[PDB]
Amino acid sequence: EAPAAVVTGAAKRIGRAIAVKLHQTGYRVVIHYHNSAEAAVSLADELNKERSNTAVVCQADLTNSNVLPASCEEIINSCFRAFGRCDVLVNNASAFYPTPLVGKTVETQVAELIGTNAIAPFLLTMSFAQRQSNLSIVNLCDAMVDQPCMAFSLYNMGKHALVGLTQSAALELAPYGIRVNGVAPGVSLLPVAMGEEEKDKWRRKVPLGRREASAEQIADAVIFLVSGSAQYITGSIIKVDGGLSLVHA
Amino acid sequence: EAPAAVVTGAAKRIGRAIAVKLHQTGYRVVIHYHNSAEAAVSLADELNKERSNTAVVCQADLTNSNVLPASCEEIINSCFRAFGRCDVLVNNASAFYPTPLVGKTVETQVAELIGTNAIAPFLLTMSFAQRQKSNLSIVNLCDAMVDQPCMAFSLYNMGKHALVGLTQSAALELAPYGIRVNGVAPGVSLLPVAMGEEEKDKWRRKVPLGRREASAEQIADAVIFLVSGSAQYITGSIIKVDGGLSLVHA
Amino acid sequence: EAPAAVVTGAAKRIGRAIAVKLHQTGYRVVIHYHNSAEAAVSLADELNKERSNTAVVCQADLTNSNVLPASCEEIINSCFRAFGRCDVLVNNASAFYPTPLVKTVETQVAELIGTNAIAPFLLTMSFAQRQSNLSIVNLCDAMVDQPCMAFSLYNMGKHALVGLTQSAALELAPYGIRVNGVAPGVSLLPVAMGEEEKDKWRRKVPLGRREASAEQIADAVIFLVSGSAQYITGSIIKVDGGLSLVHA
Amino acid sequence: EAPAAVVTGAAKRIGRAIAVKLHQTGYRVVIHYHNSAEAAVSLADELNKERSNTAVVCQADLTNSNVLPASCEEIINSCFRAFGRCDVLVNNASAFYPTPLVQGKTVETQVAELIGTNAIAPFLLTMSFAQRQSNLSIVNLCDAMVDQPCMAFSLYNMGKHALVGLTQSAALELAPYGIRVNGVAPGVSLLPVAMGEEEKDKWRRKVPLGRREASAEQIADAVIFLVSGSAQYITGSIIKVDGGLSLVHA
Ligand SMILES: NC(=O)C1=CN([C@@H]2O[C@H](COP(=O)(O)OP(=O)(O)OC[C@H]3O[C@@H](n4cnc5c(N)ncnc54)[C@H](OP(=O)(O)O)[C@@H]3O)[C@@H](O)[C@H]2O)C=CC1
Ligand SMILES: NC(=O)C1=CN([C@@H]2O[C@H](COP(=O)(O)OP(=O)(O)OC[C@H]3O[C@@H](n4cnc5c(N)ncnc54)[C@H](OP(=O)(O)O)[C@@H]3O)[C@@H](O)[C@H]2O)C=CC1
Ligand SMILES: NC(=O)C1=CN([C@@H]2O[C@H](COP(=O)(O)OP(=O)(O)OC[C@H]3O[C@@H](n4cnc5c(N)ncnc54)[C@H](OP(=O)(O)O)[C@@H]3O)[C@@H](O)[C@H]2O)C=CC1
Ligand SMILES: NC(=O)C1=CN([C@@H]2O[C@H](COP(=O)(O)OP(=O)(O)OC[C@H]3O[C@@H](n4cnc5c(N)ncnc54)[C@H](OP(=O)(O)O)[C@@H]3O)[C@@H](O)[C@H]2O)C=CC1
Ligand SMILES: COc1ccc2c(c1)N1C(=NC(N)=NC1(C)C)N2
Ligand SMILES: COc1ccc2c(c1)N1C(=NC(N)=NC1(C)C)N2
Ligand SMILES: COc1ccc2c(c1)N1C(=NC(N)=NC1(C)C)N2
Repeated sequence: EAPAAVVTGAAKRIGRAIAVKLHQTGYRVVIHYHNSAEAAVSLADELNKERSNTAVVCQADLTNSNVLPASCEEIINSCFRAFGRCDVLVNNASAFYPTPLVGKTVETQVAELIGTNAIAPFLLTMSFAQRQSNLSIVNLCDAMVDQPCMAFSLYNMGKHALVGLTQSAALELAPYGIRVNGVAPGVSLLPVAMGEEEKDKWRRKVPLGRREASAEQIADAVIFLVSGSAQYITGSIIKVDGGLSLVHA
Repeated sequence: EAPAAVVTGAAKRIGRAIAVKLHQTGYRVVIHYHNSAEAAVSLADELNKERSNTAVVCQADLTNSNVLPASCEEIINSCFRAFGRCDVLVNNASAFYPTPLVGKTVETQVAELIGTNAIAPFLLTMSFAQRQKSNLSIVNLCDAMVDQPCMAFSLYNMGKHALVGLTQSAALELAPYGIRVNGVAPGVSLLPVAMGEEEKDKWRRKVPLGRREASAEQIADAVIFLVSGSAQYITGSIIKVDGGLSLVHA
Repeated sequence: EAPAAVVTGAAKRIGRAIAVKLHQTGYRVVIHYHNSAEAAVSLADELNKERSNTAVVCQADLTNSNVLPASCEEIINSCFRAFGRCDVLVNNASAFYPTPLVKTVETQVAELIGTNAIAPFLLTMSFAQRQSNLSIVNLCDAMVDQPCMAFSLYNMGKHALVGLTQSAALELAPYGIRVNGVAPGVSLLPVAMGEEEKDKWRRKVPLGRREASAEQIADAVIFLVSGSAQYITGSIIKVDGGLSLVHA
Repeated sequence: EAPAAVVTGAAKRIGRAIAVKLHQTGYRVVIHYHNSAEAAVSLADELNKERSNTAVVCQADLTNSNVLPASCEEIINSCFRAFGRCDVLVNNASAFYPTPLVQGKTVETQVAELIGTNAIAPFLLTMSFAQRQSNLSIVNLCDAMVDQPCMAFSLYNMGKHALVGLTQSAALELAPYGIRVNGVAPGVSLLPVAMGEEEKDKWRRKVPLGRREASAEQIADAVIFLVSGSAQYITGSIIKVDGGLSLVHA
């Protein structure tokens, strides 16, 4: 049988490109989504049209709460229900917005930003490992976490925690043959709600080509990490940032 | 008048040594505690014998919940109510125990390890900065071994990495207000008193510099430096106080 | 027609695996050697038999000296001469031995800083000067921050190479030249070291209690040079099976 | 008696500030210099006038060459000759200039000066200080911006990265001897004498904490901390003193 992968937040943008690319490599895919039901189901349709019965969707809020462990278990369970196995987990879903230190409550900001970026990854990792060829997890990190955006403390804390998870799970799961690695974009597909001038400000900072990464360029590093060419790599985070993190103020 | 500092988890061990050294330096202190009321009050009584009206206690759970923000606001408020100002915040309180990937529920483990080590620090930092109305700083107790973690301590390790991110993010964001934000990262310091000496020795033997753990006071010394006038240009820095432990390969 | 790569210290071990894998991916290659002529020629023969006139050999000492500049120019030149282009430079060659704080010291600097850092820097200069998917790959070390006792100079050289990786990535990005690193933990162990000492290292590795093969190291090199890494520069990929995550 | 320190490149700027602060703390000092003979002697004159027979000068080129080991040995010997002991080594001297990759001095000279002053001389001086052997320590002057370097400064960047490696490797290997090895990493401190005010202000405006460069004294304060008994458990640590500069994205 073909191996199977879960990609969180896979209806759009980078998560979609990862799902597409995994599928093109031979994987059956679980397309996790939160709000993007139309685009989720649309992507599965496209993949299934190419090879029947190779894509399912699975809906879940990855906000932190007392029921997040059950939702994460359910995402993994979905892969086993549809495909009888789960070889690859891609932790891609992410909330991203400012939380200044000085209309959501602070408790909601914490639950969303830390839940999606860190807690849900951890719980999905636990469920993935409990339910267990070439098994591996890839976490979508952030190349700029040590030169953060102003007023993004909770997002930055989340992505730092995700680095911690990447290392800790790599150490602990290596005895089970499960590798755990990260891919750290710099600027890739820029937000929908961002203006053109602000987009171009960011592009101009990238040494390699003065432009953002394509979604596909990020996916390429994910593909490498899950491949048979990365069988001795665990606990590594690959920056895919065109040099951006090298540039001083 | 005299500056004031809040120290979380200050009843015992490292937090205690930090509160004492701040007080000896001339600070009035809030001693935050969770369970150790008797130790907290004993310390407050000792410090107040040294100088009257210079130390208060403040009880709070720092586990993540819907009431954590209000708790953190109250902790900061307690310093203002007692001393009329809050110059220094030391994020010291920390939960620490294994959370294997493969008798608390997992959601409890999350709330306690991420709440104490990361979220409560964030919410304390927010309340600290919001309430500012000379030499303001925050010091976060980090962990020098976070890139070489103990097996099965993922949630602990996640919380302490998050604390690094908070240190950096808040240093950048609070710099325009003149508030510095730094960390101190112990390697092996005070081990649990009930841990067998033969187990304590396994750790001590790994430390290059003197084959011994840091005392609480040695950790406090770095905190004192960071809050001092000798560190007025330092922000976003994390000082390892680890006797070279983090340099030793497997 | 086909792209061309220089690999330093390519006659044996990791550099040979890198050369072969590059060849099999369809590069023409320059096999650089210092002492290992026989091995270099043997490799070139094996490759040429596969695809005619696609591998050449190049001698140079990479010890630092007043002639290192010219040596490095020569290595790059020989690629332009054999193949009319030079698409990839792999800085693999390297010296390794203890230099206790408590060979003259200056020979040790020239070997340990020269081969590990200064020659990569001079080769990088000649590579860029003489300029598609152009990239440079430097062989770093995953254990730089938890170093072996009494290996100061070696560790200095490998830290310098990290610095070169970053600095050259920034400076050459304008020319579309990518600059990246691959950092082995324990791979092929030194021929010299005890078999008992070897197993002591194997046992520390989380992923499989074993060293990386040379080919696993090359696999990462191949990724970085490929079209699949066209946005990657200034990145160092550890290939260490988790070794650097293990505490004392 | 009083302890003694060697400070390299101590005639002016940050190195003088370190030698001055060490002297005020009660150290005897060797003022190493290369070209700045007048300024070095002037400083030793000031310090001797404060306390007689507490300061000497010592000339040496720290460019790499076959005699650099002897020059480094002689620097350390000068301290023992003058004061009968050597307790602290501060590796401060540094060459700094562009070395573009795509393109005065021959490249071989650039390598000698930039790698020699920033890394090889620190290594040889460390070797001599340890071999020649309380509170012994070495403090290396590093650079907070080594991971976000200036364009066209490969060789300088290489040398400062090697100096981090030295700090770590030496801390590990010398810990059994009770010698601590740490670093201080400025971001922008005293700007070059040659830089125009306009360009200086461009750098100043990037610093979060105050939009100004560090004073030489602020850099010295962190050095003083690392050598002090307040840092007795610290080895292998590099303290950034950069007002948050390294946290600022492009
Ligand atoms: N794009 C870039 O430049 C950079 C991206 N990255 C990282 O790469 C990854 C992919 O980036 P990108 O595609 O831009 O990400 P997006 O910002 O587009 O978010 C990805 C998906 O996350 C899902 N998500 C958000 N909140 C929740 C929630 N509460 N519960 C469940 N799912 C949720 C959304 O699902 P739905 O739409 O179904 O609601 C969304 O489509 C992320 O981890 C990001 O942090 C890092 C650095 C730079
Ligand atoms: N000791 C060491 O070797 C090392 C320590 N560190 C860090 O240094 C700091 C101090 O270390 P140490 O003194 O050993 O810490 P402890 O493990 O002794 O914990 C300090 C205090 O944290 C408080 N705390 C625990 N859980 C909670 C909670 N849910 N709510 C509120 N407070 C809570 C406790 O207060 P109470 O007693 O009142 O309940 C406790 O006394 C910590 O941040 C730790 O992670 C880092 C690396 C190593
Ligand atoms: N193997 C491992 O476990 C690890 C490897 N690495 C790095 O990986 C790379 C490859 O490692 P490995 O294959 O073990 O390396 P080796 O130690 O086998 O050296 C590789 C080649 O370097 C060449 N070389 C040595 N000194 C000189 C010199 N003065 N002038 C010119 N060439 C010279 C030699 O070529 P010749 O034979 O022609 O004389 C030699 O075959 C190195 O950069 C190394 O530091 C890093 C960490 C661990
Ligand atoms: N100032 C800043 O903004 C920053 C400084 N730093 C580091 O802090 C330290 C102090 O900086 P700063 O005071 O500006 O340093 P300077 O640039 O002023 O140089 C210090 C001394 O280095 C000596 N020196 C230079 N070349 C040689 C050589 N070949 N042999 C021997 N000595 C030599 C010179 O001594 P002489 O005059 O006697 O010839 C000079 O006075 C340095 O290590 C530097 O790299 C790091 C980042 C920023
Ligand atoms: C300012 O450019 C960035 C910079 C960093 C980014 C980022 C965008 N993203 C990040 N995560 C998520 N989830 N979405 C977006 C908003 C696209 N990280
Ligand atoms: C195994 O020795 C360590 C190693 C790391 C430690 C640690 C103890 N501690 C940590 N945090 C907290 N809160 N308490 C204790 C148990 C003292 N980190
Ligand atoms: C441009 O600001 C910097 C930034 C980094 C600097 C630096 C100056 N210096 C450095 N080293 C030496 N030796 N002198 C000077 C030129 C003052 N590092």
